[PDB]
Amino acid sequence: HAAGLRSGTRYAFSRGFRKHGQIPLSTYLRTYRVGDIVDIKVNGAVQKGMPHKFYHGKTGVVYNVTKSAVGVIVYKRVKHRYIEKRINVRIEHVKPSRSREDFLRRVKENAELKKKAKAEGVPVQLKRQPAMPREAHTVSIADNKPVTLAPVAYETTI
Amino acid sequence: ARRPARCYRYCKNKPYPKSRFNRGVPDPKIKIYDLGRKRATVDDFPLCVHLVSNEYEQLSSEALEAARICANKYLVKYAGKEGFHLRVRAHPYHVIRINKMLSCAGADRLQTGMRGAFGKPQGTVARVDIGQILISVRTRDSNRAIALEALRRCQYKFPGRQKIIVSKNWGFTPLRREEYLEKKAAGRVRVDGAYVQFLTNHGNLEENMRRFPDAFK
Amino acid sequence: GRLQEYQVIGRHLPTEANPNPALYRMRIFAPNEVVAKSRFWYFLRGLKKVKKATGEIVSVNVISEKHPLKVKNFGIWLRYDSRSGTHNMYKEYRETSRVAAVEAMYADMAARHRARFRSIHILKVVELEKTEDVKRPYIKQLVAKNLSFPLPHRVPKISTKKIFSAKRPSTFS
Amino acid sequence: AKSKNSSQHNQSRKAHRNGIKKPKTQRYPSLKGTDPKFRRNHRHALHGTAKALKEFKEGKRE
RNA sequence: AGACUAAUCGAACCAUCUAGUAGCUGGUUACCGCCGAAGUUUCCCUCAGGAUAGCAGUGUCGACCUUCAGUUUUAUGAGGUAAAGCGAAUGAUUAGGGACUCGGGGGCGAUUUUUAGCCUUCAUCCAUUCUCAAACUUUAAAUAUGUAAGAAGCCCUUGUUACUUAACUGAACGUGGGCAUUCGAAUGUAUCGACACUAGUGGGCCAUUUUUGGUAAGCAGAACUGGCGAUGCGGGAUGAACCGAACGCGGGGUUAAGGUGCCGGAGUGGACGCUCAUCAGACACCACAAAAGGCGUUAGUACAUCUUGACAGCAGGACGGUGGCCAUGGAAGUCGGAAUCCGCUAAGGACUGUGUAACAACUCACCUGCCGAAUGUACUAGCCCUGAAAAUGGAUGGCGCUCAAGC
RNA sequence: AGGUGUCCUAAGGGGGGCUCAUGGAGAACAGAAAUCUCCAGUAGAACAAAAGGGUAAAAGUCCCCUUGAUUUUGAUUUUCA
RNA sequence: CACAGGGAUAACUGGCUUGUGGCGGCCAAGCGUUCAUAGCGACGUCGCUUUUUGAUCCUUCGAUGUCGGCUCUUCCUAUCAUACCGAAGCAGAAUUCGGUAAGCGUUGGAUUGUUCACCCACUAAUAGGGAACGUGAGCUGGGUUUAGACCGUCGUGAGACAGGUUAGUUUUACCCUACUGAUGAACUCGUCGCAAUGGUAAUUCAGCUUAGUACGAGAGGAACCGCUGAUUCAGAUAAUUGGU
Ligand SMILES: [Mg+2]
Ligand SMILES: [Mg+2]
Ligand SMILES: [Mg+2]
Ligand SMILES: [Mg+2]
Ligand SMILES: [Mg+2]
Ligand SMILES: [Mg+2]
Ligand SMILES: [Mg+2]
Ligand SMILES: [Mg+2]
Ligand SMILES: [Mg+2]
Ligand SMILES: [Mg+2]
Ligand SMILES: [Mg+2]
Ligand SMILES: [Mg+2]
Ligand SMILES: [Mg+2]
Ligand SMILES: [Mg+2]
Ligand SMILES: [Mg+2]
Ligand SMILES: [Mg+2]
Ligand SMILES: [Mg+2]
Ligand SMILES: [Mg+2]
Ligand SMILES: [Mg+2]
Ligand SMILES: [Mg+2]
Ligand SMILES: [Mg+2]
Ligand SMILES: [Mg+2]
Ligand SMILES: [Mg+2]
Ligand SMILES: [Mg+2]
Ligand SMILES: [Mg+2]
Ligand SMILES: [Mg+2]
Ligand SMILES: [Mg+2]
Ligand SMILES: [Mg+2]
Ligand SMILES: [Mg+2]
Ligand SMILES: [Mg+2]
Ligand SMILES: [Mg+2]
Ligand SMILES: [Mg+2]
Ligand SMILES: [Mg+2]
Ligand SMILES: [Mg+2]
Ligand SMILES: [Mg+2]
Ligand SMILES: [Mg+2]
Ligand SMILES: [Mg+2]
Ligand SMILES: [Mg+2]
Ligand SMILES: [Mg+2]
Ligand SMILES: [Mg+2]
Ligand SMILES: [Mg+2]
Ligand SMILES: [Mg+2]
Ligand SMILES: [Mg+2]
Ligand SMILES: [Mg+2]
Ligand SMILES: [Mg+2]
Ligand SMILES: [Mg+2]
Ligand SMILES: [Mg+2]
Ligand SMILES: [Mg+2]
Ligand SMILES: [Mg+2]
Ligand SMILES: [Mg+2]
Ligand SMILES: [Mg+2]
Ligand SMILES: [Mg+2]
Ligand SMILES: [Mg+2]
Ligand SMILES: [Mg+2]
Ligand SMILES: [Mg+2]
Ligand SMILES: [Mg+2]
Ligand SMILES: [Mg+2]
Ligand SMILES: [Mg+2]
Ligand SMILES: [Mg+2]
Ligand SMILES: [Mg+2]
Ligand SMILES: [Mg+2]
Ligand SMILES: [Mg+2]
Ligand SMILES: [Mg+2]
Ligand SMILES: [Mg+2]
Ligand SMILES: [Mg+2]
Ligand SMILES: [Mg+2]
Ligand SMILES: [Mg+2]
Ligand SMILES: [Mg+2]
Ligand SMILES: [Mg+2]
Ligand SMILES: [Mg+2]
Ligand SMILES: [Mg+2]
Ligand SMILES: [Mg+2]
Ligand SMILES: [Mg+2]
Ligand SMILES: [Mg+2]
Ligand SMILES: [Mg+2]
Ligand SMILES: [Mg+2]
Ligand SMILES: [Mg+2]
Ligand SMILES: [Mg+2]
Ligand SMILES: [Mg+2]
Ligand SMILES: [Mg+2]
Ligand SMILES: [Mg+2]
Ligand SMILES: [Mg+2]
Ligand SMILES: [Mg+2]
Ligand SMILES: [Mg+2]
Ligand SMILES: [Mg+2]
Ligand SMILES: [Mg+2]
Ligand SMILES: [Mg+2]
Ligand SMILES: [Mg+2]
Ligand SMILES: [Mg+2]
Ligand SMILES: [Mg+2]
Ligand SMILES: [Mg+2]
Repeated sequence: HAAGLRSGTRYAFSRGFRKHGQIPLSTYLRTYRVGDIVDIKVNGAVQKGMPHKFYHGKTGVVYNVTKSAVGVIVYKRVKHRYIEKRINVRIEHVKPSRSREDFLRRVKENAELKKKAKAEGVPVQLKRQPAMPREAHTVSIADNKPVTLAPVAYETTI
Repeated sequence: ARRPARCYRYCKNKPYPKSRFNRGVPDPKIKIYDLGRKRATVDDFPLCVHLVSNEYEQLSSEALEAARICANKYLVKYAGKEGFHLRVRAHPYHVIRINKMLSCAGADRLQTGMRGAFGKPQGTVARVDIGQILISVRTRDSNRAIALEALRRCQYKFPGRQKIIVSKNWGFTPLRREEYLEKKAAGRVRVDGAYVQFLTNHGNLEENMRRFPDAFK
Repeated sequence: GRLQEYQVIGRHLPTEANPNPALYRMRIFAPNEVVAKSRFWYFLRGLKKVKKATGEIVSVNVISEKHPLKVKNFGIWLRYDSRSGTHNMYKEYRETSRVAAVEAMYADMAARHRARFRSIHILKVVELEKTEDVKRPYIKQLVAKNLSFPLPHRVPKISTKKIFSAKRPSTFS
Repeated sequence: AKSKNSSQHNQSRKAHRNGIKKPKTQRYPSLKGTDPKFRRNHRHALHGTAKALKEFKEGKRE
């Protein structure tokens, strides 16, 4: 029984099938600012600035920006309490996250949709609601006559 | 040695095949799998019968050969050496261990008890499921009674419960008897050594025509 | 139990690619309409790729006997599970309605073959129109010409609270 | 003699006994770990902007 | 002889140091009220013991802050287990066919043979075929898991700097202004945040699903959750852990698990069937029984025969060519060897036996007369029976029970 | 089922040209196997060592120059109180 | 050799398990001159038992006296003999396989501490086991297992050896229950009787006769009744003989 830094990462850090080789070059052209939401995904090819296996899949908030790395803040759950962790990750491993895009899309839409009604003068009912039970309707059997079914007798295949 | 078969009846461990990690396993007991006229054409033998399992258990290598010999003798005597083809479709790849309590930990005491109790290889066994096929026989249509009796006689060497089913296919092919007969008349079936190959109309047109001359008229 | 026949009609939820899906109808024997719907989804899950989460129920009705005061013979086709394997049978019954035959069949299979309600499928129930299509011999004797029979050795009924009778009873009722 | 080696049977119930406490987020995070070069300049920037806004009463009126 | 030295000797007896030390046994004194545990993490010549974190009590302060959550919904990330795959890589594995001769082996036409002659047995290659993988994989679930759902928000205008840019171009932090008529998913909030001091515990055990070593164990070792320990009450006759359900002192009403022939509070209650045991059977955990058999009985599957009349019994007949070809002291159906046609018919065989030196006689086969509606073979699964042998007398809890008081 | 108490002035750092294992067809002595030439070749080679991951105008291979294996102290991750 | 403790931990019974040990089935290639199943049974496979030995460590370390024999009672059947029967490759005689059956029996000695074993002789027969591996306030103390002493191998030495050898203290019942016998209050004192329930007993062999008969080519060679005695056991008795 041993506990190394990369123990148990046989499949986690490996590249996929038919995906070895050159790193797509658009990765290094992205930009980050403090307060952004990023998520960690370790790339096997790059061996520098690689975070521990615990953070492979977690999401955090950028708090520092440097020449080729960003600082992320993530919350770790030790038994009975949470702890704040600060890690340094090379940009080949981080990626912008679409977790908050639905919220940012909705706030812009709400502001403009509320503006037009206030000029017009009608309530909007803007906030969302869960799915409701269906309503009454009618179904016609014209040229859609139902077909009768029945269970089938036992039969041997092989 | 050779503990009674009652002690290794239930699948209780993950599969343990022979590899570069375990070494020194004894050579299995069964070698031959096909018997009889094992090179007849498909058209000669249109009747097939099966011996289907009905339990999730383990079948020893020793028992597999005992049933093979028992069924072979009856078929040869009553149907002729050239009137059937028998195939055994269960292969033993699972290795069962033994803890020699007195050989390893007797006389000279060394260490006795349950201390260091990982065992040594002792034999080879086959894993089967519900509905799995065990033994198949193909022959003529006039040998239905002989084939059924031969299979019924050889189940006394197996533990558990087994059934006998007369298949609805043609020989060992995975086609219905009616479907294969009419497809062959269309020229889409070509003869091979004891088996057949089928036309697939998804290649270059040149050699599909010579391989199946009767398909195109 | 105490059953009655329903008809229940279901449908796959309509979608933009397939508006107006097909309609399926079954006949189900069930104590009440709450379990009548449940059996419909069970039988349909074995024939088409439809679930309850992606379907809906169009209509459920009650079918009543047309002539519940006429005696007639019935025949039932069914499959069931034994302790090892599945089988098919065909039995017959004599009574006045369709509903009671299913009641009689369920009690019959539970006694002679130890088959529960969980493991019986009903394929088809048909009323035998003629008299020469009766197969089983325990119904042929009940349709003989000029049937009549006595009832020997029938115990009289005595109140269960009246102990210590004063004279010997008789069995010639 | 021999005894039990390890266990985790009652740890989950013990932790949830009085809650799993998440530290409170707050408006102004600390600047520990930020690179010093940006830290030095940020100090000079805030010194000037306070003086300019202080002069707003007898001065620029921006 | 480790013998004897005042009943004391492998180091005498008497007082004092001395209330010698003990991680180890034993005990530790009135009542009521409220809250209420741990056998687990890290280190120790540590494993019968201590320190450290956790679980626990009490004292409070900050607001009554509208903050919060062992939960669902909507949007968006991570994974390599169950299953699946091998005419897909690596590893294992069964069988024929086609193509090749110079790969090895054995022949042939004069083993002539440098004859790519004629043969062929392995090997090789190509299109197919039968089974597998805890330390193999192109694919890939269910259950669980990270983040987000705004006032500390969104938008416009333009000050500071020693950082950054060719550059007031950016970057962080800001002044001023604009946006509520609705602060932007559900449900709950019978319990919000922070601090101080300290007790006991650090031998654990049982069960459903997943699961490792072992022939197996009331055996040894783990993961998620619920229990006993620390806990009575109603059912399982009895029984720390199973089912129902958790407790201040009483009165009336209704149930749960389990029960209603008697012991025993409440049915010898109702409907349709199955079973007869000279070892019946009788309620989860649970206190045991298997392979293989039955013309005991019940229900069912398939095929074949039958009013042109079968199955059983009795009753009539049982014919030619021809003693066939052969065999021969003699064999005429019937020692033996090798063939199997025809006449007459409704039917009787160049015959299944008995039998003659050899014929004969006799039987069977086949068909006919009598009768009155069913019959034959092979399989499937219910209760019951055989398989079924241990030591004091004996236990469905007991009595006893048979269209049950059994299933 | 296996491994460690070591080894290296390059087997460390920068730059540049080239492409490997293997197979088919050819050339005096030369053959199963020596050196030379062309075509195919997704890594089936190589990278000090146990096993897993990673690498093709390179992280492999040869050539050219060098000592970031240096100086002053802080923050962060893994085992974890 | 000593002390503080431990059934958190071994050596013996009991409990769970049955690998090994023992015992019993199912299938049918073949053996048996011919013929799978009179009598056997390969290759496989399903069970039972707790008189073998292992595995485990739940109960006892402020103690449950630890080998064997002698003595005495009872229970189990997987039946060695005896009673009555069914099968055969059962002519007779002698044997072999199976059923109902535990009523009744199962011995005397040489060597060894032995359990186990091995020979001599008799017999209808000399079957296998349980009861805390029955049985020490019942005995005995040969063995093992304190202190004395000797040898061999090992150790520099003190000493070690499931290697051999010789000498070595065996305590208490009057209490409660159980068992074997003996008295006895209450309804006046006596004599003569009935019988609920509990206990229960007999066992085996030989000679004569049937008969040198049935059966068989021969060699060989039985049985039922009938008659008279004997072995093991049980309850009494003292005329005679013996002992005191
Ligand atoms: Mg690990
Ligand atoms: Mg990956
Ligand atoms: Mg490095
Ligand atoms: Mg055995
Ligand atoms: Mg296992
Ligand atoms: Mg512990
Ligand atoms: Mg708990
Ligand atoms: Mg001495
Ligand atoms: Mg003195
Ligand atoms: Mg003295
Ligand atoms: Mg002294
Ligand atoms: Mg003193
Ligand atoms: Mg003191
Ligand atoms: Mg003292
Ligand atoms: Mg209280
Ligand atoms: Mg409380
Ligand atoms: Mg210890
Ligand atoms: Mg203690
Ligand atoms: Mg508290
Ligand atoms: Mg995987
Ligand atoms: Mg894994
Ligand atoms: Mg799998
Ligand atoms: Mg797949
Ligand atoms: Mg493969
Ligand atoms: Mg392969
Ligand atoms: Mg081949
Ligand atoms: Mg896997
Ligand atoms: Mg999610
Ligand atoms: Mg500790
Ligand atoms: Mg402590
Ligand atoms: Mg313990
Ligand atoms: Mg303790
Ligand atoms: Mg218990
Ligand atoms: Mg355990
Ligand atoms: Mg234990
Ligand atoms: Mg409780
Ligand atoms: Mg109780
Ligand atoms: Mg009970
Ligand atoms: Mg009832
Ligand atoms: Mg009552
Ligand atoms: Mg009744
Ligand atoms: Mg009877
Ligand atoms: Mg039956
Ligand atoms: Mg029938
Ligand atoms: Mg007839
Ligand atoms: Mg029985
Ligand atoms: Mg009873
Ligand atoms: Mg009983
Ligand atoms: Mg009861
Ligand atoms: Mg009834
Ligand atoms: Mg009752
Ligand atoms: Mg009932
Ligand atoms: Mg190891
Ligand atoms: Mg270099
Ligand atoms: Mg380089
Ligand atoms: Mg380079
Ligand atoms: Mg690789
Ligand atoms: Mg750890
Ligand atoms: Mg103990
Ligand atoms: Mg056993
Ligand atoms: Mg033979
Ligand atoms: Mg037999
Ligand atoms: Mg055998
Ligand atoms: Mg034992
Ligand atoms: Mg013990
Ligand atoms: Mg003790
Ligand atoms: Mg005691
Ligand atoms: Mg005692
Ligand atoms: Mg003696
Ligand atoms: Mg017996
Ligand atoms: Mg006998
Ligand atoms: Mg007796
Ligand atoms: Mg003697
Ligand atoms: Mg014993
Ligand atoms: Mg004893
Ligand atoms: Mg004594
Ligand atoms: Mg003794
Ligand atoms: Mg005693
Ligand atoms: Mg002695
Ligand atoms: Mg001594
Ligand atoms: Mg002394
Ligand atoms: Mg010496
Ligand atoms: Mg000695
Ligand atoms: Mg002695
Ligand atoms: Mg002496
Ligand atoms: Mg006495
Ligand atoms: Mg004579
Ligand atoms: Mg004589
Ligand atoms: Mg005699
Ligand atoms: Mg006497
Ligand atoms: Mg005298």
